[PDB]
Amino acid sequence: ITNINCSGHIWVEPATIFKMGMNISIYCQAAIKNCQPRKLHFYKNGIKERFQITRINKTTARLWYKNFLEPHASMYCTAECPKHFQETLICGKDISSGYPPDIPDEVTCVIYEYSGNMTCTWNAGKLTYIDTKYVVHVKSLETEEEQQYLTSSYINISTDSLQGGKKYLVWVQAANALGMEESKQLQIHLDDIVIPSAAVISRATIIYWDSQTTIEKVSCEMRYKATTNQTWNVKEFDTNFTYVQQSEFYLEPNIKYVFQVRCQETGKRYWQPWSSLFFHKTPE
Amino acid sequence: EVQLVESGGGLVQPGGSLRLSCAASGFTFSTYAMAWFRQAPGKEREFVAESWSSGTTYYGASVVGRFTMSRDDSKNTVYLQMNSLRAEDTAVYYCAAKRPDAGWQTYDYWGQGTLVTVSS
Ligand SMILES: *[C@@H]1O[C@H](CO[C@@H]2O[C@@H](C)[C@@H](O)[C@@H](O)[C@@H]2O)[C@@H](O[C@@H]2O[C@H](CO)[C@@H](O)[C@H](O)[C@H]2NC(C)=O)[C@H](O)[C@H]1NC(C)=O
Ligand SMILES: *[C@@H]1O[C@H](CO)[C@@H](O[C@@H]2O[C@H](CO)[C@@H](O)[C@H](O)[C@H]2NC(C)=O)[C@H](O)[C@H]1NC(C)=O
Ligand SMILES: *[C@@H]1O[C@H](CO)[C@@H](O)[C@H](O)[C@H]1NC(C)=O
Ligand SMILES: *[C@@H]1O[C@H](CO)[C@@H](O)[C@H](O)[C@H]1NC(C)=O
Repeated sequence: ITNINCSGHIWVEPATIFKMGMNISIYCQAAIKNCQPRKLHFYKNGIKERFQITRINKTTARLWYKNFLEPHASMYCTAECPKHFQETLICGKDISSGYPPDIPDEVTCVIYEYSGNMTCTWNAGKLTYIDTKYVVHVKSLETEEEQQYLTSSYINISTDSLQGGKKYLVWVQAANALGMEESKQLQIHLDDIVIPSAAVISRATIIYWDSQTTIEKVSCEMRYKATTNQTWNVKEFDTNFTYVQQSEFYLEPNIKYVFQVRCQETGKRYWQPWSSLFFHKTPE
Repeated sequence: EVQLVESGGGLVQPGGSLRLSCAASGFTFSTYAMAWFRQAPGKEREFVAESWSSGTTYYGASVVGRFTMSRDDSKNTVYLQMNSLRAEDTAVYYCAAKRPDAGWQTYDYWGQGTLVTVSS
């Protein structure tokens, strides 16, 4: 921000940051040496406001907005000083509008194989528009050491900081200028939240796919489907990535198909995201 | 890139006049606010004028009445007519472009500046 010496000042009620849809009052007070202003004007990003403006003091004026819904607006007020045909800038002010944070829910922490990271994400919820922060707390059920991590999206906690036992508590706190919520605590066991290394499809009746996982017990799911059909066909596996995983599929001739696969540590809670779409137009 | 290049700087007498130019390019001119600033030796950068496509134009208290800003959106240029020049106006004059959704006092672009000396 470049500094502009103001010949006055501006102030907003309820405040410069307010809930969307609130009625707001903007006040502007002239303080210009040798100048009892004839009039005072308000501009929103250079557009003159011509209504709901009220002369109060001989020096103060008020602009009033109803159900103010814009997330951002820069405001300028100027004075018509006598002895001049031009307007002296009094001051400007930035106002902004949003909502207070919803309670973060759907908190989930997982560890992708070979990452060294625990990835905690959550549903922040309703868009807040304004600047909100997130503090992820981590508590060891063994030692009760608490760590806090600041983020504006999600968080990767390095596994080297999770060596105080395996049972942990994680909650996510959200805060902006309009409110501050906190999530229900999630208890995790580091061994229960692991997702096997990604699985990938490579070559197209026979489909070649493989993963670098080293998890002892891995279960998988491959689903196929004619591009134009809408019901998936899931073929459940219990695979073993010793050698490459090839999967044979019957299918009609000159038709285009789609395949995806996903795997998990047999029995664990989470899976991994489905693969990207592997297309295949077979011959006639 | 974008570019703001000023012109019209030079020497002038106390009481004289002159006019600065500023050619603008790269960004959408109509939607940006254009501003003149100045910076005397040692003294700090100060506001002198600003003008919008809508026509809204306001001035710093120090130069209102004596100075007059205008802008040709076709020619993508702003001007600053400086009259009744006093020695106080001896300073380098800067052209500035302000984006609307930015702050009310954050200018993303600045010209190199033209020096204006008011002798005596
Ligand atoms: C925004 O204000 C309106 C009306 O405000 C009135 O006029 C202003 C200039 C100021 O003097 C206020 O004190 C006045 O109240 C509100 O309209 C009312 O809405 C309520 C419920 O929302 C309803 O019961 C009333 O009948 C409405 N009429 C009046 C005259 O109050 C409006 O609600 C306000 N909006 C918000 C989001 O607070
Ligand atoms: C593990 O997590 C860390 C932290 O999230 C990742 O390192 C960050 O990587 C980004 C680039 O995506 C950088 O901008 C950050 O500065 C890095 N932070 C730190 C602290 O190094 C890292 O990539 C992750 N490792 C994985 C997933 O293997
Ligand atoms: C009106 O003038 C007085 C005198 O300085 C000032 O204190 C006050 O803030 C002004 N306006 C309001 C709404 O109080
Ligand atoms: C967190 O880790 C994931 C994979 O575990 C990685 O893709 C992502 O970039 C990381 N997050 C960051 C760097 O913010």
